[PDB]
Amino acid sequence: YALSAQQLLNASKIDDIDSMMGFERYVPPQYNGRFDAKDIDQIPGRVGWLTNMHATLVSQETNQGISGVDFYFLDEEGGSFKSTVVYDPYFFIACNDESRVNDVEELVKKYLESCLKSLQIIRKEDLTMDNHLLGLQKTLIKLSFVNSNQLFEARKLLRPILQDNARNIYNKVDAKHLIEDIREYDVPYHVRVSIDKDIRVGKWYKVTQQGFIEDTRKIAFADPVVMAFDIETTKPPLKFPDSAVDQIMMISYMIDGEGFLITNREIISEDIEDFEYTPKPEYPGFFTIFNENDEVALLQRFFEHIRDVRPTVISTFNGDFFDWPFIHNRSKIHGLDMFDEIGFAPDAEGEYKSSYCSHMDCFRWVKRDSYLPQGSQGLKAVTQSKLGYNPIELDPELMTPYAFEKPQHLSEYSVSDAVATYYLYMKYVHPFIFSLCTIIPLNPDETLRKGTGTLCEMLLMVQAYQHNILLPNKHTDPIERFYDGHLLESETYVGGHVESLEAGVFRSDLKNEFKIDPSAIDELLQELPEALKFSVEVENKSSVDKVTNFEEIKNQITQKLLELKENNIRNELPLIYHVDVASMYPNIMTTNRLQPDSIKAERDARKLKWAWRGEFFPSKMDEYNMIKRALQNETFPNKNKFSKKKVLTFDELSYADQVIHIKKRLTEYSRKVYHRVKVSEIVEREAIVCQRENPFYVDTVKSFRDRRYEFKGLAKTWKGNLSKIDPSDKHARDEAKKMIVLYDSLQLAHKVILNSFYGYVMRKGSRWYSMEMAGITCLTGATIIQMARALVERVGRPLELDTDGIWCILPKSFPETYFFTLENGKKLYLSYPCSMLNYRVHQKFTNHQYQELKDPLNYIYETHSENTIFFEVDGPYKAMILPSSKEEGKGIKKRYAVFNEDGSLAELKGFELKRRGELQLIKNFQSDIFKVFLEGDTLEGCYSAVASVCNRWLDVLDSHGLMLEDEDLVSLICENRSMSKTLKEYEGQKSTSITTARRLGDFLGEDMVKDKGLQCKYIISSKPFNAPVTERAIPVAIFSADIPIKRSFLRRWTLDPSLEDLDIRTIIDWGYYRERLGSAIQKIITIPAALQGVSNPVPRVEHPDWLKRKIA
DNA sequence: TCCTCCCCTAC
DNA sequence: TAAGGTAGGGGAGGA
Ligand SMILES: Nc1ccn([C@H]2C[C@H](O)[C@@H](COP(=O)(O)OP(=O)(O)OP(=O)(O)O)O2)c(=O)n1
Ligand SMILES: [Ca+2]
Ligand SMILES: [Ca+2]
Ligand SMILES: [Ca+2]
Ligand SMILES: [Ca+2]
Ligand code: NA
Repeated sequence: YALSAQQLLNASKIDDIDSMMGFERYVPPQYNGRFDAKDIDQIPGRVGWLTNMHATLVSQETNQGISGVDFYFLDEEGGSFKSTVVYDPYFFIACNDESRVNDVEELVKKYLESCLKSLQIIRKEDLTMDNHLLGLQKTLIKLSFVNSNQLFEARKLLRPILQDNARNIYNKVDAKHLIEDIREYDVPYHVRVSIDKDIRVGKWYKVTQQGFIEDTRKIAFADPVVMAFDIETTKPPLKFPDSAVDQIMMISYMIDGEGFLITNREIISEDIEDFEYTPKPEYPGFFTIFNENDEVALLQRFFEHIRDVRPTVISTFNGDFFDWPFIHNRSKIHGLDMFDEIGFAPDAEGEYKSSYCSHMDCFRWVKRDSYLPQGSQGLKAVTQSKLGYNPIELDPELMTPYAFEKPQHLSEYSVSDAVATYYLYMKYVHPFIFSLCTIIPLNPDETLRKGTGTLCEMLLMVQAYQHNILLPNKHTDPIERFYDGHLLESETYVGGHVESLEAGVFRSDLKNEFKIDPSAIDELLQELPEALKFSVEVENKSSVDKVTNFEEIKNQITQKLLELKENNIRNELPLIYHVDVASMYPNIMTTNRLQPDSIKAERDARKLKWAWRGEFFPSKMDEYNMIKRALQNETFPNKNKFSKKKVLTFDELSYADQVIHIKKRLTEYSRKVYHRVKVSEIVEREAIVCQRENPFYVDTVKSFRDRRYEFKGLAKTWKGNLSKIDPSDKHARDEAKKMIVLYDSLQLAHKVILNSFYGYVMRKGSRWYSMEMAGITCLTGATIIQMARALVERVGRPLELDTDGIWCILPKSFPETYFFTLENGKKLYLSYPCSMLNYRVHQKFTNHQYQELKDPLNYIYETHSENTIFFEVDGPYKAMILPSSKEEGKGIKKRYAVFNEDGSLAELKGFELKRRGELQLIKNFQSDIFKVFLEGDTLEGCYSAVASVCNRWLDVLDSHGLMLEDEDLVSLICENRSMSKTLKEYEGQKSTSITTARRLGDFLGEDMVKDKGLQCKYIISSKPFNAPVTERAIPVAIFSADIPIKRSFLRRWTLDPSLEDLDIRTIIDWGYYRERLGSAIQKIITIPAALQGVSNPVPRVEHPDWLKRKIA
């Protein structure tokens, strides 16, 4: 009430912004006809490309706003407009008693009186309901409203009634007790409109008086006006900038391929000149300069320029977190209004959004969709990886000084950030997101930023809606859970399977010893015919009938196999192969028809197992019960500072908070008495997957899988292509290489979303929660990969295994690739080691119970066999190096290096080199070391070459760093560690990051550690002696402080007052670093060297005793 | 020697 | 207030 006044004032303000920027609210010509989408052209109205959409309140051309959505269009004529749909918000009440429905209808029609606009009886399929497969629907009351405000009040009015639900004791029930639950009450409005109306951003539409008519003719988006900007500010030495005090010394940016720079000459010592920055032909960048007087000349110039070009997309890089908020503040102090200026402002999440223009923050794409590791999510590494060139770097601390000192080069660097950001946006973020919008009921701002789980839920809501299925409410996690009287600390299911089986060096040129099992060779022979058939019909989708050389090929293989049976002990060059199941979990789901609503609790079939794993306290109910009364006797603080009541009973805390104390009180009691905090126990469990249920969920997974397989296909064609034709150099292909990066990126950017269909069943607030399904997917996978390993174990050596992949060696004698010939001359490709696995998967893991609706009207189901699980193969490779543990008998999982034959790095997994932070010495040393495994011409020769490098590095550290320039040394010895939260939120915890952060607070001021995500860069020191490692962490920033400053703290931290030497060398605990460098040499070189019968190739690093002992 | 925390990778 | 999952390496503390 009365707050519609607000939004209509605001909605109105937006309407003026939209008009300023070129979106006049357009209304289609009146027409009362019966148009056929066939004849769209005949119909009066405007054709536009939908580029955006937002919820707004609208004035009646009582007196309260009407809710609707503004849809932002670009038209075929290079213009823009916005059209508005209105649509009453709604949600449902569901009831226990089907019979008394009109009863409740009358109650609420009056009880809600004040806010209700309409009311109605509708029917939706509820999968929670018995025999809905026979056609039975749940009956609901559709509650509609004039605006979302009114809808919220209705919820407020039913809150009471709902909780209450959940006289003459010697005893026609009241209409209140029948209201069991409301439904679809938390669907965001604009989503509600996009789904029901079936409108998507990114699609073409003719706006007519009937509604939006999709023009399926138009292929290709329209070309919005894209601007990308990056700002540079003044920093203090060693500190973060402050919008409070510091100035925007420049603002570089691009607009449809044309650079601009805006300098603030109150900082820039000279009028900068127009210049060309063009990292590559594909990326031309000529800039124009707007040297401006002070801060505000630049600001206003910026805004004027936005207004001028009217951009629908403004892109940045972490602009939400830094760039925008800066600008905003510098705008206020200069007394400008940014909202009035260009119509941008922060939303409820502190993120900066406009109405007419999307703010595409590329960092969001990198974080979520790039599949890059966090250590490579900076604009430089992103640029290197995704753009293929080396961006300009500049030490942050020099950016201010160079403003005066070397201005033009500072300006050169700034345009680089923009060129990167702009072409990263246009080449990756733009197509991906906007295409994503064509299937997801979100606008670009949201399609870029929502969790992938949320992207999945949206898709599933469409699918459920269009099938007339009623949405389950969001799941809420339970307060506490028990197992055998024990309070469960945590519980889950056993995930994927991971094995480290062999360490060492493996090269296509160094023979390896094989111990083949003739038995296994037998089986492959007996299977061969049916397997070869499988490859043709299934893997390639043909018939053996059209096959020319099915028989030649069968013996080529057979000969080699037989040879291996007799000659089963051999010694030859290895084929270094990798096999990996394509979209494993999604295909396990779609194969077994796994979906949350198919898991029935005995009522009311495919039995599949999973493995539950609980982590519980050793204590029991009595001890649990005992602990509570003790806790009932205490006081706690009132969380809600909106009350003057400061002290709270235990029973007054939420059940939620209660359980926290109980846990932390019971954890200690457990410790003293039992005397462990957790017990873990694994229980095999079984579940029933009904095979006839509405497959709307699993169908959605299938649709999105197929969407990714295509990208995965042609990205294999261009990999396919490259290898032959364009590998002849000279060439500007190069282009083939550029296709692959772009497709593998698209297929990869789908990968996390796809696999989130699996994770979604486990997410908080999931509408489709099922732990059973998630467990079943994982146990099936574990079973499949262990079957594969067991086979390879017998015809080669598996080196490492993770969830759905095996790295292995096979003997060169093992049959590999062949081609089937057709009557048509076309050739079908076969990789026997792959297809040999796949035939076996399908023999054992096929779903023979898969059912489907052939006849919906007659409810007739047909049964058939489903299986879409396939290993695919890559390689063979030139080399794979695998680390080994320091602890005996244990290995290292999820770490290795693989090299192509052309000598390039195929894959680096897991190592510190790739990780964010870590000790830089180790990163560099690892960078150095791996390629050296490609040398020597014997095994021990290989370790020889690799040791030499080890020794140069040991030297540097034994040498106490005397060999190293000061600027180089300070780089190598740094360790960078990200604090995930803020220092304060760690209280009672000891870490090198904490200490460093602490000290970085005093040296520079608590303004340094205010925010989250602080990068603590530190060294270890010898002094104070004896002090635990977490105590000797020193902020590298000190050695850049002016001397008097460095003294006090060095003195303060070293805990020795006398000291007056300030060389970083005097400080460093070299014994620390020699040792961390030694552990790496051990795991990566010497200990793997051992396991292959090679004496310690780096004797300056001594074996572990246990490994010495094993020597004898 | 083991567990536990945290960050960040691998699936 | 919005929010996919589990398995693992390894540094560092302490039971
Ligand atoms: N971000 C990820 C990566 C993987 N997985 C789970 C589900 C995957 O199916 C399984 C296998 O990992 P892959 O990396 O092998 O994933 P796919 O098999 O799904 O991908 P590809 O088609 O590249 O083989 O692990 C996951 O849940 N989330
Ligand atoms: Ca920036
Ligand atoms: Ca896979
Ligand atoms: Ca894999
Ligand atoms: Ca671990
Ligand atoms: Na390692």
